[PDB]
Amino acid sequence: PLIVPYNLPLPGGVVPRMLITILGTVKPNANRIALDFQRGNDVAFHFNPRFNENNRRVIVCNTKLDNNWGREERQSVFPFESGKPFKIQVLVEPDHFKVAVNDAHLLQYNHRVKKLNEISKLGISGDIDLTSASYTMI
Ligand SMILES: CO[C@@H]1[C@@H](n2cc(-c3cc(F)c(F)c(F)c3)nn2)[C@@H](O)[C@@H](CO)O[C@H]1C(=O)N(c1cc(Cl)cc(Cl)c1)[C@H]1CCCC[C@@H]1O
Repeated sequence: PLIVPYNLPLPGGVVPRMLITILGTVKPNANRIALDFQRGNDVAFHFNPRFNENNRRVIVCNTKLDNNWGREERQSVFPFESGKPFKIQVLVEPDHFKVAVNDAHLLQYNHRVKKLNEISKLGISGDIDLTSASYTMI
């Protein structure tokens, strides 16, 4: 177990077939979670569960380039619950990031940042108890 916020290095960046697993528990009164796949100051992929945006639960995904957020991709399917243990898996594929939560497919996010081998850090933040963050190649 680790204290959030936490940076996981991705040395040499990411590559297709790399599977990143984040295990934790959502805090009881959670408002937000974020994963930030970083290329320097750019965020190639921001994955952001919001537990109370205008009293709805939503997943927001985006990219930050030159310190500016781009066009959001939103999903209403919301597999997290306050207080419960979760597993987020991010599978890097040639054209997208694929996300599964608790072994169920959630979403795809097309690569906007093309330099996968420069996406060299994963920041983990928000209302969680972080158990582990690791990766392997499938
Ligand atoms: C709060 O800002 C968020 C960003 N955001 C979150 C976090 C964060 C930090 C943590 F430490 C953490 F633990 C955590 F879980 C999340 N950091 N940064 C991204 O989450 C971004 C992702 O697009 O959104 C921002 C956003 O809230 N807006 C927005 C604003 C602009 Cl300037 C530009 C666009 Cl494009 C959006 C909203 C505007 C009003 C209509 C809705 C819109 O969604």
